[PDB]
Amino acid sequence: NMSAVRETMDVLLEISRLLNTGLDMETLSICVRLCEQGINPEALSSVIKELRRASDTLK
Amino acid sequence: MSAVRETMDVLLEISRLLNTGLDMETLSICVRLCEQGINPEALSSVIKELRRASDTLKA
Amino acid sequence: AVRETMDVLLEISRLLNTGLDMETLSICVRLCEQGINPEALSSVIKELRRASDTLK
Amino acid sequence: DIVNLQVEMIKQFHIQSSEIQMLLERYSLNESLVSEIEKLREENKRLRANF
Amino acid sequence: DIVNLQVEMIKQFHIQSSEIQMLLERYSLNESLVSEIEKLREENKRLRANF
Amino acid sequence: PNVLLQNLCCRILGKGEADVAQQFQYAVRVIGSNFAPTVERDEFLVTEKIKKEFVRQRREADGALFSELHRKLQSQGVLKNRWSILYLLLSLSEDPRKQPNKTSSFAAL
Amino acid sequence: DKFEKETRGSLFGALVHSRTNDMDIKLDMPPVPENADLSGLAIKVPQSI
Repeated sequence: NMSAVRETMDVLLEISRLLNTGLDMETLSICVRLCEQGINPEALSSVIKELRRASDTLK
Repeated sequence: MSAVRETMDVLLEISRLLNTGLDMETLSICVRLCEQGINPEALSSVIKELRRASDTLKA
Repeated sequence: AVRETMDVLLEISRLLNTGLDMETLSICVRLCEQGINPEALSSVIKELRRASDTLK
Repeated sequence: DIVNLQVEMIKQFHIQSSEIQMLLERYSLNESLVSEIEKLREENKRLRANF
Repeated sequence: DIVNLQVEMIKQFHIQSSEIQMLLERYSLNESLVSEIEKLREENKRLRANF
Repeated sequence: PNVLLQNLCCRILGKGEADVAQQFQYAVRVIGSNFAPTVERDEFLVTEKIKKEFVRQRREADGALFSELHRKLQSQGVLKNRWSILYLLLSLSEDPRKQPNKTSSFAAL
Repeated sequence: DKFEKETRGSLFGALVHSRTNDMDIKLDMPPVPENADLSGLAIKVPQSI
């Protein structure tokens, strides 16, 4: 089971990297868990962009 | 009473095919409001918020 | 100038089957000459006509 | 479509501002309530005459 | 999309009023205190109906 | 109309006979706003959009069927509000496709 | 006994305020009313007893 989830992650992780992402592996894991738990794809995409932007203004 | 019932029955035929997914009783109310003048766009919007509100509540 | 124009505009409205009053068009010339965006001018009046309908 | 956004937005602000003020004018004190506080002070003075 | 936009505009304003409405009830006046002025009044009338 | 919209709220939620007051208050607000619908009256124009929608979910047999139902509908009663009902249904259509997510955990966020 | 008790409450008419059988009451008039600061003092007429 442990092996299977790793491979599921592993493939998605490869795709995220090709497309270029700023998310790490930990965050990416969280997103999937949200996907499974419902949550239309546009709301998730938006909350991310606003949070990414606010972090740059702060730092 | 005869005339009214016969449009509704024809009206319920369309609703089940077109995939409205509303109930019989509720549709009669939608039609009475139209004949008294309502905007269609507003009316669908209200239906939608009420619909989503019911599903979440039950679970 | 305002009146002369109002009569020609009154002719046009009648063709479109759109009711506007004599008065509305004359006020419109006053607003234009002060500067009004075309969208704005139309929007205030469109709503004002619907308000009149509901009201009575 | 943009016309709709332009008319409607203004309407929502006007309605919403009407409600809030109407809530504020009622809650800040009705005259009726104040008068009982005045009565209670008059009552308190007569009570202090019984002692 | 424009219709989805409208559902969000109107619904947000409705939320705002509910939040504002309660906050305004609590700190603009105490219902608790006013009930207590009326009570004291009543206690004092009853005191005077016992002489 | 107050009664009709309140009964509308109670019926859809399947319960709440004075607990749907909040939802009601919203509905009274939305309806009290105004719209300008793209396509206003005229029976031909709405029937044409409904047929395209039928083809798109791959329900051809239904598109052909509906058209007879439309002529029938007319014959049974004639309104000036006919179009508003047909446009109302149109907007309120549902797609068969996809799951409509969970609501059994989507409630919580 | 009715006549004696009635007199006694008012202390031979030396009270107008409250009835007491205590002999420990302080004889004092009240502070000026709040309705007597908006218009000045006004004598109460004992109407409708």
